[PDB]
Amino acid sequence: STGSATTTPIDSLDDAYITPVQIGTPAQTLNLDFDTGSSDLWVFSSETTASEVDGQTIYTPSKSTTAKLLSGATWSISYGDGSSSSGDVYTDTVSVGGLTVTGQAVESAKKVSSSFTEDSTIDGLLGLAFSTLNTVSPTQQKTFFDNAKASLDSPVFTADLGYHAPGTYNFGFIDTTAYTGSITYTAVSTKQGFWEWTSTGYAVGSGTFKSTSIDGIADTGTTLLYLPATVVSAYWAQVSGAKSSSSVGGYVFPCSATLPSFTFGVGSARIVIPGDYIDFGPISTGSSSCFGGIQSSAGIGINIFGDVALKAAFVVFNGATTPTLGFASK
Repeated sequence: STGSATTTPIDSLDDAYITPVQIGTPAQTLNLDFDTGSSDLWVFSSETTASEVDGQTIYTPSKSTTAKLLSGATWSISYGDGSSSSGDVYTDTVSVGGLTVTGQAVESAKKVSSSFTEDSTIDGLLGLAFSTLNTVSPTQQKTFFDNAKASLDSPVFTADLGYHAPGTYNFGFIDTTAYTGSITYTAVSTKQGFWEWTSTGYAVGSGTFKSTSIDGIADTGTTLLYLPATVVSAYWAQVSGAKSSSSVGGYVFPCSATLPSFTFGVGSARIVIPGDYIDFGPISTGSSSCFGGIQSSAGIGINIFGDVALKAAFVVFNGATTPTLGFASK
């Protein structure tokens, strides 16, 4: 089997991408944030505290003839941005782009943190990291991809995120028309539950490539590119007037600037992020100070190849017995 679904930016900055997901019988379609940095499929629901729902579409398990409460199971998650959610668990039929999993754990939120409430466009998350990170207790549950894997034509999914435009998540096949050149595959460590890999270096604009190992995670659920402070300083030094602002929380730059590209290495291959992809717009409405899309990871503990990086590539998440990642230009 295969599946293919379009993923759409939630706003004009590509702050996140939403993909329609069918849950239950009859289907209830929710727009979920596919997140290769986490491993829970959780949704706003008829059980979510009413004051914490503000425009999201909810899953109502009592209206699904295939929903079954997973007795005694609860979940609770906290994400790298400080947001969190928790609740109980159903199993139900879940379909993405024509690919159906029966008995998928659907984590129904009873509580969500304010950042979720305040974002009416995201109805929940669909985790695509390794199932070892799933938070369901006392019996950990499998991700959608883990449940589908054995049925897929090939045990892979691909992320093809658009810049200011829709893109595609495919399951079970490589669309060889969706990229240029070849796909360069690189080793993955699953020891932390992530799609963790090592970039071979970087360049700023037309500058010389610096060969240096940068360990990080491929994370579709993170907006920006978080890299070591040395790398980030080298990038922003090429933008007149750019500076790190402690009050804003990162590098800012004059909105009048033209940003240079940023290249990252995948083995001997190179992925070029155009400068425009690094512009996240005014820090507050009407400001002439703009927020940068490349930020320091120094306070995170891990480097994160988020959407800024991934949307410059066609990315293969190869879930074979020994997982690997593939990157192609497009």
